[PDB]
Formats: sequence, structure tokens, C-alpha cells
Amino acid sequence: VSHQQGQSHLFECDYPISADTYVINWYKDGTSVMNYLSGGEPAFTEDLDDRTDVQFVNNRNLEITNLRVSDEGEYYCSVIEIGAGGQSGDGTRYQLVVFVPPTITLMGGPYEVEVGEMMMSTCRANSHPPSNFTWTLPNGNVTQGAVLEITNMTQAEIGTYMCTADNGYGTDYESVDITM
Amino acid sequence: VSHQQGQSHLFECDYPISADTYVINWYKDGTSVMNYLSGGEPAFTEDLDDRTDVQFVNNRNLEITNLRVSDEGEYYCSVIEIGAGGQSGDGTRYQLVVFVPPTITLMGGPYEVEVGEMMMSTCRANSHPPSNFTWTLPNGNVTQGAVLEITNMTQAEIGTYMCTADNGYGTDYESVDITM
Repeated sequence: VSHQQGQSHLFECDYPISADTYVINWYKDGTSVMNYLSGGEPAFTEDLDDRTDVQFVNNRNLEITNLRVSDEGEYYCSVIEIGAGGQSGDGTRYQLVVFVPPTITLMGGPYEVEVGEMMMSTCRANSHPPSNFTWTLPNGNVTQGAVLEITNMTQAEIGTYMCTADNGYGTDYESVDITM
Repeated sequence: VSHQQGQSHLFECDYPISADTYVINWYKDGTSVMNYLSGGEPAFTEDLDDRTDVQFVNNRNLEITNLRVSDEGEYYCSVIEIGAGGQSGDGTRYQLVVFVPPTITLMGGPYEVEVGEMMMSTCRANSHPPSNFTWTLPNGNVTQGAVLEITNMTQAEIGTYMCTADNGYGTDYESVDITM
């Protein structure tokens, strides 16, 4: 399940609780990030320690109201019923994705090139997951990879070059002219 | 055509230029934001003045590489051919949308309410365009509007309440418990 940064997500503890007294834990990648004893107060731990944007709702469910990329991971609750006939088990496991669409920045040059000289340009992008890159040359040809390289500048190489960055959660492009 | 903030957009001047000497202007909502004389240098004006993230590519096209919400508007180029038989005309008009998905923040209370007393909660969201809001009550009933209001707290009103914000370009929600 995916969201962008700053958005909320609520994980449901869907284990059938039937005891008057019980303990709930929420786990992130196998480590407890919240513990709760029925009738008490939820205590948030580890990655969720010192976060003001976390909530325990309906005495069951975990909510993070200001998602960060670092919040990504697998979440599930474990329930322990206290007293006679008391059972224990886990809720459904959820995989949280917090994505950031690509925004490109370009590093390199020169973009004005002497005949017979060279240039290099590295396309980069702020994103999550990390993006895949291509360069599109003035002739439409698509090159795979973040690095654009011209080794022997000719009248044939002058034109508009376009980087594209795509991480499955959005796309960005940026065009620059290479001239003599 | 839509993008998120920080992404690029390139507007094409698709007027058929056939003169050796010509002038190109780019307009935003009817006001010139760039002028260019063939063989000279592009000069960016008005809203595009003092922006380092603007480019004039292929002696034709306008590019903004760090989009802001304020960049929204209608864009088109106008071409003036200089000399004998010289013509003039406009390129295609484009409508640029720069959206921000909703991120909710909640304002109000109390969320612990005395019997017979009242509470109010106002759901808000950072977004563009501005979002439409609903509250979902513990009984599933969906109320339209950003404001949640409880006037006579009863055992019947306790439970989880959920605001949803949606602006056509994404959705966010946030759940809070109202108890006695």
C-alpha cells in the first residue's frame, strides 16, 4: 500500500480479540514499535519513539499521520489475550510504501563544445524508490543510463538532448541544448 | 497538462518558422514572459524574471525545470518573421497544471468529551487545487464538509471518526477517536 510523504496510513489489527484483558503489539520489520495493555496507555518505541504524528485508534489500530520514507516496511499486530482460555495470534501483514516522484537535477557540461572536444552530463533525480534513467538524443535514439557522453563533437551532435527519470511512481524529464 | 512541484515542463512553439530572421515571444495568461530575436539571447520577463530554472531550447521552446504552483496558467508562443514575405502567428495554447496532493492536518477538540458537552474538529489539507472534505462517522455515515460537530455527547457518539481530503489529484485521510 502506497502513499506520498506527509500523508497518513492506518494499519488494521484484524485479529479477533474476545478477552476483557489483552495486550497488543505493533511490529515493524519484526521489531516492536508500540505496546499496549488493555485499559492502559499505548507506548511507542524504536522507530516510533519520539514521534508526535502517531496514533493508537479504537484500542486496535496503528496510525502514522505524517509518513516519511523511513516509515517503509512490513507492519503487523500481535495479540495476547490474558486469562482463562486466552489465545494469541497475529493480524494481517501489510507492506507500506512511501514514494517520492522523481524531480531531476542536471550536472555536467560543457553545453557549448569546441569541435573535436568532449562533454559529459549526469542526470540525477530526487525520488523514492531510486529512478531509472535514459537520455534521448536529437535523433530520437534512447540511451539507457544516467550519463550522457559526447566524445568528438560534430555538427551532427548539436541539438536538444532529453533525460527522463522514472521510478514506477512518476516521471520527470529535462531537456538541454548542446551546441558548438 | 499536469506535473508536481519541482518537475519540469517544456512547451513547444509549433508555429512553422521559415524566415532567417524572426522574433519569438512566450506568453503566460496573455503577458509576455520571454522575448527572443533570432541570433540574440532570450530575455525572460515578468513571472519568469529572476528565475534560474528557465531555459529556451532549440531556439523555439520554453522550459521551466523547477515548477511552482504559481507557474500554472495558459502558455503559447507568438512568432514574427522579419523581412520580405514574412508572416506572423501563434503556436498551440497549453494549459499547465501544477498539482500538490492533499496532506491533512486536524484542528479542534476536545476528543475526550463530557456527557452532554460538545466538540468540533476542522479538517484541513495542504493541496492544490484546494481539496474537498468529508467526515466518516463511526457508523460509516459520510458527512460532507471539513467541519465535524458533536453537540450532545452520548455513548452512541464514541468511536473512530475519519476525515478524507480529495482534490482530484490524490487523496489523504486521518482518523481520530472521540471518547467520553
